[PDB]
Amino acid sequence: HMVVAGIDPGITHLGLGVVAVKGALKARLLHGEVVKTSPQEPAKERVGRIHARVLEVLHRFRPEAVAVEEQFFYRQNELAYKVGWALGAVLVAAFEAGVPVYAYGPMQVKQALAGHGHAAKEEVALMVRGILGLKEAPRPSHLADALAIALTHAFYARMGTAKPL
Amino acid sequence: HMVVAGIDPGITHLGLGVVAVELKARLLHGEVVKTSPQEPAKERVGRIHARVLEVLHRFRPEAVAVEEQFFYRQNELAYKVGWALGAVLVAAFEAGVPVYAYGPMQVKQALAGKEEVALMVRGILGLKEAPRPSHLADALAIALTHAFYARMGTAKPL
DNA sequence: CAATCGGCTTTGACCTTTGGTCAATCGGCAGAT
DNA sequence: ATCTGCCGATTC
DNA sequence: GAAAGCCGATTG
Ligand SMILES: [Cl-]
Ligand code: NA
Repeated sequence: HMVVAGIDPGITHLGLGVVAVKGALKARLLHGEVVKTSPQEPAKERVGRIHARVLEVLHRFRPEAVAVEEQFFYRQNELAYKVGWALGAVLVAAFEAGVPVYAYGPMQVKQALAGHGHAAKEEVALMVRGILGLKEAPRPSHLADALAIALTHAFYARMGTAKPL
Repeated sequence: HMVVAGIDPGITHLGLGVVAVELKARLLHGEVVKTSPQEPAKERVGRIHARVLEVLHRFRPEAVAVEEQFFYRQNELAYKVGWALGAVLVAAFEAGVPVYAYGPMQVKQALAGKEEVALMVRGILGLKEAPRPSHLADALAIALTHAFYARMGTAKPL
């Protein structure tokens, strides 16, 4: 039985999910959340709330690990910058919590969750509803990913191949 | 007396300087924060946030000004600079100081018609030698660049 | 309010009836004072 | 220790 | 040659 938080990082919508797992991938959704900020706030405050929110959730659920998604490529560099900001407030927060951080990328999730190298966006989210025993598929997109990441971290942790940051 | 913190953001060397102002001004504190890839990323960003926060509590500045490049020939770079930036803003948020951002264009041309500016800061403050490392002179350019535009009401908040 | 949508994907200086080129970023590592 | 240097830039 | 996320503006 282990508690993983999963984060799909981004400055506009930040996916936040806590789950709980030992035999096959069977886990139970503890918390789900999407942090939203608008380009109307001073950046200090957009990333200021991101940090507060993750801290509350890390204190409340005392997980064993944070897992974040890491995109292998951003089309323009101001995207990578700002997604970078939000990972910063996350990193600071996991440091204040002493929770250790692991990052996986968009193909390690596919390889773990659907068992295939290239699953469909529909092919993973179904594998998530199953690992979680959930009525409907979880929404929005960014929260679906966040839960996928948390489960992908648990998959590779069961094989002792986890990727710290 | 306008006291203004300047930052050259970066995950490996992060320039941090504080400056008070009366058409010129004096130096209050300087340091480069250093962190190494042998550290867990949570600890590198950790220290950067811890250390910026302390400076802001001490000197209670009226503005943090950070530099902001627009070119990065690779994404992995702009990503990690963002980490270190993010740690800053989290701290600026806690400290409650407003953040302002200037690009190298409005720093070069806010002070000198390349190295022509990096020497001017030795003057606009008053120093035997120009400052080292590079990253600290950058940090100090920025704090001045802000206070300059702060007097022309074209301060650009982030 | 809260969600859905489509467009955008570095910027600037220089010279080269005319749109061409070119350069800047910084993080990891290795080796020396 | 603290600095100076050169090299390399997305993955399937 | 594909890959994603930010922003600004539009609805119900
Ligand atoms: Cl979303
Ligand atoms: Na601000």
